[PDB]
Amino acid sequence: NIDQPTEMTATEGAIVQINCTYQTSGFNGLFWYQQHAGEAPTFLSYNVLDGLEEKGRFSSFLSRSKGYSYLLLKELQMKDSASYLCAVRNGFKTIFGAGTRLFVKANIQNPDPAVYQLRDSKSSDKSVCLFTDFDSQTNVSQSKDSDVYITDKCVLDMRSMDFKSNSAVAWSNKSDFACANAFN
Amino acid sequence: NAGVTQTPKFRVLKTGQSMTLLCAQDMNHEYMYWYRQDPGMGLRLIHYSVGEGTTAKGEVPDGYNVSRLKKQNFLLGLESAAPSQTSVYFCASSPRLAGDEQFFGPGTRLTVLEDLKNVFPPEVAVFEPSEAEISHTQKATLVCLATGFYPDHVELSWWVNGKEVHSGVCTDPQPLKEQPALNDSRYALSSRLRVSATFWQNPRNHFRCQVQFYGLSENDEWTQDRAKPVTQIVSAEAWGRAD
Repeated sequence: NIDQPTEMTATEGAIVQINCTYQTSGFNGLFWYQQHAGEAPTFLSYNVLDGLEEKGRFSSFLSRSKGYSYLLLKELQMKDSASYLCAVRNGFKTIFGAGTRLFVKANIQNPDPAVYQLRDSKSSDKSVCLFTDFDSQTNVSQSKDSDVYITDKCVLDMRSMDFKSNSAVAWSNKSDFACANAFN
Repeated sequence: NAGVTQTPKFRVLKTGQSMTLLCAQDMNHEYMYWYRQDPGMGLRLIHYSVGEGTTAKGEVPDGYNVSRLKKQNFLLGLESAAPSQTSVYFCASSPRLAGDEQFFGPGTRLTVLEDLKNVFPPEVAVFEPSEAEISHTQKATLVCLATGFYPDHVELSWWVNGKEVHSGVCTDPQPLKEQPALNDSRYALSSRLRVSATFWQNPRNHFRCQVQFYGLSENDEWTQDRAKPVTQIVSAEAWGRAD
């Protein structure tokens, strides 16, 4: 049996270590796969011997006696946000762990959090609230109210301006809905 | 060269219906695999094949049929589709000699429902950048909202001046349930497109949010008083404005 954490979070530029434990029995190698949502998993590494192996910014560790493996990611990038799958072979059948979804937080150079109201392009006086430019340690308060929907934080990259921004969107099928509340 | 290919990409099935999932590989790989994977949630082996004539059971075989007629093809069969079979199906290929890694296909997302009456296309709305954001940041964020769709079989894209854009876009990785306390809740998905204030301030610029909905086919029976929720694109647009 393969045991991996469900979720992990790290900030861009840091080092992350994703731990995996497996139950010996028939050990013929440990695999690490990268799976972006909702794409095809792709091979990262294979480890049959102990201990640590570099493959660019990623290092794979194996300890056969402990039934332990870790995937180490240095110089963390936004593109590393994916699930990382720990898998065990015994050389035709590979059994996969449930995966660890890694969220990479952007390093916001000059934060200026603000809530803005955006108006519908067509009509019906429909509108959305946008909480943006907050730094990555900021927690987006989920709605306790049945009529208001609040999305998770989203990292946007302009790249041409070398600018990254976090946002969260909120709306209600009810009017008049307050923009200055929900996210606070 | 090309890798593992899979057909179809999406499918809505009524309970009891039959379906075949097709997988191909042009890598001359001896081993082929069929996995299912729920949202997130991991990879579970259904069946596998070591070569042409042979087929073998995995972790979760009941009740899927399988065939490896040719070395290049691997087929998965659903005799009488059940709602428990709603999943993403991944095909995989591996050589026998000497090893090692598995090459995966793009996946087939299948949704099996008791009633096709829960099938709804999204409504798409574009929200114009806040004048306060513009004057403050010299940046302009557009928001697109895809609402009321079911099942979660959508692809959202932004099109500027007839060209698809990726820079400055961020789409929710997963959609919200509009009614959380319901197992067949319709979905909501948001996306942000952020440009410079000067780009948005140009009335020659056209901003379009596109949502492709994979729904019903011609073969499927519709007995409701509302437009049949077939596979379609729903779009909302905005033009740039000086103020």
